[PDB]
Amino acid sequence: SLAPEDGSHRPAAEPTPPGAQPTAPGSLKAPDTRNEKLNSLEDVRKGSENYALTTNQGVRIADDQNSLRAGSRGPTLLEDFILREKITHFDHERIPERIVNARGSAAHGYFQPYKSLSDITKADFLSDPNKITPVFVRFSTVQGGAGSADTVRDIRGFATKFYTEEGIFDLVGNNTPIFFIQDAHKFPDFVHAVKPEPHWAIPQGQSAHDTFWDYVSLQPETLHNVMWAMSDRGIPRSYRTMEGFGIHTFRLINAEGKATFVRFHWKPLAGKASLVWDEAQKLTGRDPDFHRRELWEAIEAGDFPEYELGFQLIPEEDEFKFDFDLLDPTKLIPEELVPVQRVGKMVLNRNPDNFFAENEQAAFHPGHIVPGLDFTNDPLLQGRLYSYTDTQISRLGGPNFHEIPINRPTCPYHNFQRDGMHRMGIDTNPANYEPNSINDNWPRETPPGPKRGGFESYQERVEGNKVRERSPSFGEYYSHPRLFWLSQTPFEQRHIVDGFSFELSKVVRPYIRERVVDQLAHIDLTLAQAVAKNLGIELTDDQLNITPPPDVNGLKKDPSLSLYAIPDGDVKGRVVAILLNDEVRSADLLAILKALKAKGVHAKLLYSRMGEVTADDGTVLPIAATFAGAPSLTVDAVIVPCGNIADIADNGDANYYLMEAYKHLKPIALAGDARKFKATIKIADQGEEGIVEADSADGSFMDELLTLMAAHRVWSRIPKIDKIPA
Amino acid sequence: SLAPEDGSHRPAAEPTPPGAQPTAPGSLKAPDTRNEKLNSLEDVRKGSENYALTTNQGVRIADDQNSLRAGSRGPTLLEDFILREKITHFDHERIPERIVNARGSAAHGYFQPYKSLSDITKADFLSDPNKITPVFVRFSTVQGGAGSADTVRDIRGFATKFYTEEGIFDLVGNNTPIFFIQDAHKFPDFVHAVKPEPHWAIPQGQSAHDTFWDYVSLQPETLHNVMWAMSDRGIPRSYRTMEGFGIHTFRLINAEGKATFVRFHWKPLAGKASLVWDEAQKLTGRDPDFHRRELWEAIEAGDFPEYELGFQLIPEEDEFKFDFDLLDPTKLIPEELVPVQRVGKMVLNRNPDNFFAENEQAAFHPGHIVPGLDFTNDPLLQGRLYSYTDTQISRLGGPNFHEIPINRPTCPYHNFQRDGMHRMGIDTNPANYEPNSINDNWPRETPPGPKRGGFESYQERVEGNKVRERSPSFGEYYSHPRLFWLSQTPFEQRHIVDGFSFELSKVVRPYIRERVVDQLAHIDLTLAQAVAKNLGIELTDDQLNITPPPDVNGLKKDPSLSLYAIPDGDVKGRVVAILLNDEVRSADLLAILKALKAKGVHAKLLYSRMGEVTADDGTVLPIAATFAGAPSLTVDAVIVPCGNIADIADNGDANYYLMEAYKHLKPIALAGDARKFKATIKIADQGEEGIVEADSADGSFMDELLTLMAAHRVWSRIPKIDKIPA
Ligand code: HEM
Ligand code: HEM
Repeated sequence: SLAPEDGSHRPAAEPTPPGAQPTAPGSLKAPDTRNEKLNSLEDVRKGSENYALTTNQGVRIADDQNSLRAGSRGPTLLEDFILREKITHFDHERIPERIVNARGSAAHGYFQPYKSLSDITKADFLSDPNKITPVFVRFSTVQGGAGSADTVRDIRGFATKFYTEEGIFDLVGNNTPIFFIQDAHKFPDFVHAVKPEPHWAIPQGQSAHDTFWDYVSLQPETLHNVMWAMSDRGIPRSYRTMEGFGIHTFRLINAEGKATFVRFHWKPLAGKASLVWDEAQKLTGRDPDFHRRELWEAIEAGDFPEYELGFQLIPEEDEFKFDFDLLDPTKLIPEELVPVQRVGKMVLNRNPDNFFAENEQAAFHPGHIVPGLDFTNDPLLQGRLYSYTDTQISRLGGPNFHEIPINRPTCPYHNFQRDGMHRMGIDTNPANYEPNSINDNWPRETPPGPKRGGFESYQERVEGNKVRERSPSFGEYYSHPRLFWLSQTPFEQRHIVDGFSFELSKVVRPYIRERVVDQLAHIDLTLAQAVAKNLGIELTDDQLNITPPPDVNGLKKDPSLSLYAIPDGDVKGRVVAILLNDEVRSADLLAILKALKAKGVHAKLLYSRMGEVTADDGTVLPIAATFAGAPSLTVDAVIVPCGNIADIADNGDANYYLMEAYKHLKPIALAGDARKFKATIKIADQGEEGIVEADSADGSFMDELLTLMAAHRVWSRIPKIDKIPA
Repeated sequence: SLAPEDGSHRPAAEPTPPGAQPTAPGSLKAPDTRNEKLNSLEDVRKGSENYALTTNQGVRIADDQNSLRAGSRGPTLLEDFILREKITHFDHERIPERIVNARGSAAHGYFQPYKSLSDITKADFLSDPNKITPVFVRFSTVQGGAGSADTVRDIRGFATKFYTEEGIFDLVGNNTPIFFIQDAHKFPDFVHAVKPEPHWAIPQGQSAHDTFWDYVSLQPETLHNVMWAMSDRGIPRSYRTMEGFGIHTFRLINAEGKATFVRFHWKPLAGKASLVWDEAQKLTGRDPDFHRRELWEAIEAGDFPEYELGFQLIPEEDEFKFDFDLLDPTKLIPEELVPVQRVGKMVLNRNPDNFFAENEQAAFHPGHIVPGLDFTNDPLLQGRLYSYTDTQISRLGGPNFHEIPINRPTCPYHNFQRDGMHRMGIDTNPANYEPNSINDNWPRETPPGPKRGGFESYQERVEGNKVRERSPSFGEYYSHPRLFWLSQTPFEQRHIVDGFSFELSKVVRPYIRERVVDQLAHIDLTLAQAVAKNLGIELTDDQLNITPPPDVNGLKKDPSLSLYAIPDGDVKGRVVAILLNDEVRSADLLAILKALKAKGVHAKLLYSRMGEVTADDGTVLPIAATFAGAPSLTVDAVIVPCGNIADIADNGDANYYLMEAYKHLKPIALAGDARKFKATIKIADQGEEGIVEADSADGSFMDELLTLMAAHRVWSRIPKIDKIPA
């Protein structure tokens, strides 16, 4: 029952490209990657090699293949304590998944600021460019269960736990800069509406159903984040290629006591990139684990996800200077009005060891702040402060969830709290209360001050009556949707129109569709008309005369709201499919791989069967996957080298592979006789931008391909794809 | 007054076809469909129309849109108890999902036996053909989470709770007649191997990964159920079109105390029908809820799932008369050797009201037997008896899960058990122990007898030493795999080969694929060579010389092991896509739609946009979905009527619709100018079997199409689908 002779069961503990080795727990793949938090988990890491198999009480097991029975065909005996312990632990494996964001993928890394921020905040983790803060990040979808698919259309969660020297700070954000609703009291309404409908629990991972669009049509506050969801923001290529936002306005407090309003941003250093809808939806079927896999593999390859932290900063005296309320989380602050100041860089550089222990049990909370940070009255933030504490007690089984290893602070913690289910800490303090004399009052309160001080809330002025009332300043719902719409490129606008049209086609009750279209007519007539036409709906004269909402503080657009208007492409860590034949021209392949390797782009070698093929020069080429097994959905570009093209010329899967990649706007490159495939994608002989072609794969061919890949997708091909049957 | 004035928000309370009306809770869709269990749930059903919104304490709420704050832009106040109750209930909505079979879809129904089985069992529910037993049935996949996809390749669970007059009997079976392992002590091993891998929690809903095939390769007892899983059995078309089996040998006990060995069968009255792999995998992307949806809609349409319960019965004296052990759950009993005796009929005729409350909380247990039934020493069954009790106490929150409405017996239950979390029953008995005099010893024990007697175990002789030892009678692993293989049609054998080949290609460590292939060579050389060829592996001369395993009691095949070898087609409840154009020939459509209606086959009218088109004669045709919105994966056949074909002839989606349906072996029917689509699928001029074509949709056009549909798929097409890039 043993390992192969050749040690091929065990992956190399060295960075390797996706597919080259079986993936492995982080501490075994990258044992020399350390930080303070990863080190501190060492008390609970358990190995296995050379150890005897035992019960949980330490008793060695002789026979782990059989129950104890009276004779070998007899009844199982109740005294089999080994069987019952093993079955009981199995029987009790599951815990409640998260009520939202149950589907998520996490990794370890570190953060450091570029320069001390002491002028605007006394937060210790921002005080020194050479003081490094361990982090654990979990990225997530929102709607679906923990076993749902990665590449659904949904908002994404982006939660970062900072293990600072002055306490855990969790920054619990999303990949769009606003939320659907204004006041936390409506959260259960909204989430019930987007989640599977309660009679039949359908659909998973999708807003494309009646109840979501019903709530939307009756709650126009939702429309801004709905625009972002229906755009390609809702289908990121990778967690590495999306933006992050805290959404709410928070405060920074400096040593002088000055408060500055702040909104938090993460910039992906790999650039912004999203799938297209047909590709994203098909990919939930071909690989429901695509984003989880891609994140794990990037870290195993050395393509560490990196993000830049950035702050939009607004002085206290400028609180009311915009035509939107800063405390309204359905409103974004355009970068054109308030730029993002770069603050520091976060690098995710190691995977967990056990997904359940570290990812499933991690607990983040936006209420987890530190001195130098504070809240505001944002009525959605205010309610979140209550919710995460409450849900985690039942999800994680009691109030000692901070003792679960992943959640533990790395800085000191001491207090008079005691007991609770699964209490780990054995307190020796003779006192469990303060004030006490019997322990000289330790642990003691600490006055606030410039560093290492106790937490004190900023003394904000509160004046008003106890009311359940939405601020009048929050009652404007169309101008930000329209700013977003106007800031998208034409192809991005088309994909938005296609998102609304596809989703509303799945709404069974037609008046719900009509009411949503009426809401679109309040944002932009061109958008409303394009959706209406796809739905066979005709706008009335009144609808055509709805006056468009005002510009946002004179802005007619802000290109930072577009994924693509401003190029920010980075090809490192992207992947190319190379479609092999049984007599590959080894000169083509040499040049291809050399150029890819120079830019940090990975390759997957594909064929019509598994095993190996032999190139013209005797080189044996191992096959990663079949054309069916690793579809074009899972790669960024396709390259077909010369060789014996007749081997694959009439293979349906190989032809379809090119048709699918072509449809989904990916760069394709064809060398030598592979150019015969130009017929399948049915498109000229002078060639076309987006298809690289040459007698062979030279320097120039690869440079062209690599340039297209830096632009992510071939948008100019869009008019050509409605004709292809794929 | 948010409801539309025309009342179109509310589905009609009468049977309607899939897509015609919004779906609804069962008691609102079908209020007149009643049984004793459904009636008994009336005490906990809660309505809503005309009632005030309240807290859970009954306090009316005035403003469910806002939190209580100090000023309309101020902080939220801790005194907002309305907000806190609503968010707390929300925060605590989730419970742990089931450890296996977390993904499942359920319905209410009723069972009746065909005749009294008093001669072989004193079970009350089988005593009288006029005795109706309410049932609740849940069908499930096994590996994936509750939010994973339906049409994965997996075993399916088929669990039936019989609410009998002498106790709940749960028949907790699968859709194949054997299990992967022999002894319950290995269940955590096997389940851990198939489930997502522990470092990264990948893959969901798939056995296509290293750990599963590592375990299979080291445990040849698994091979028989592995053959079933790799066959089209692993991908059923519908829960309505798969077989059910209790797997284990149990006993029936009659009034005279005679024991008869029994294995339980469910026969689907709708026939056996499965998907093909590329279809199944893509459908997990296009509609991960396809089986759940299909079940619910069948019941809403009146296409009630019906199954015939059947027994294979073996006299006690015949225990040792087979080449295989009756207590070995990796062995099936061939129907050629022991026929299934028809026992009664089960009809599922009403959906749940609330999925969580009825489906998610339902608890089934194979240990829930009734007098007239008993267990055997099958060492897998023996361990199951321990596990379900134990898991349900954590899953459902305590020992009073039998008081959760869906789980309650409809017969009396009284005993001395008290307390426990969530105790609903208020016991008035002065006594909580027996024997007692202070309540005259009530409730009292009941002697066993012919009817209404207490449970007494059959007095089976036990003789042996206490051993953890597998019976040598269980040590044979290849003959049942071979009998299965040899019983499959040539196309089924091909789909088995492709299943192994596809799955093994995703195993990253090659030696593992090699080891599986070796195991295949012990089953059947043709099978092993064909998988080997697809994996680029050459068998050794030793491998080529392995002698096949013996026949199973002289049988070299049993056709009842095939899905298709014996026609059992049933078209009622199936569905056809009809591809519209903007001037449909209304005569073809009247004939098409009435032909389908007469046989109970549903239609979905499809186009390039939503809304309406107008037929040649002015008939308005309402559009159900777009070509991309409702892909050929979701239908059984496709019909293209004549009209203005030019409207859709260049539509890539409309052409691809036919390609996809063609590839997946579905019947396609083309009327008049729709025959121009023959070129998209490469159909010869003189036609081919599996494509119905005529000048018009009259005469025998619809009969021929319906004949194809009764045979499910056009298997003869398999060699043709190899070209076609789809
Ligand atoms: C700006 C709007 C919000 C954002 C950006 C957001 C973000 C997130 C994220 C990223 C997670 C997952 C953390 C993880 O990976 O474990 C999460 C979980 C959760 N959120 Fe929020 N959220 C928002 C609004 C709300 C509201 C209004 C409430 C309720 C008042 C709420 C309650 C919850 C709950 C109960 C969890 C599960 C936490 C756990 O089980 O540990 N969220 N949220
Ligand atoms: C012939 C073999 C088996 C069959 C046919 C089978 C069938 C099933 C089915 C259909 C379910 C889902 C019931 C539902 O819909 O809620 C289930 C659940 C479950 N099974 Fe089995 N099973 C088998 C073997 C085992 C074994 C050997 C064990 C452990 C010793 C086991 C432990 C469990 C557990 C813990 C659950 C979850 C039950 C709950 O949470 O209510 N099963 N089984």
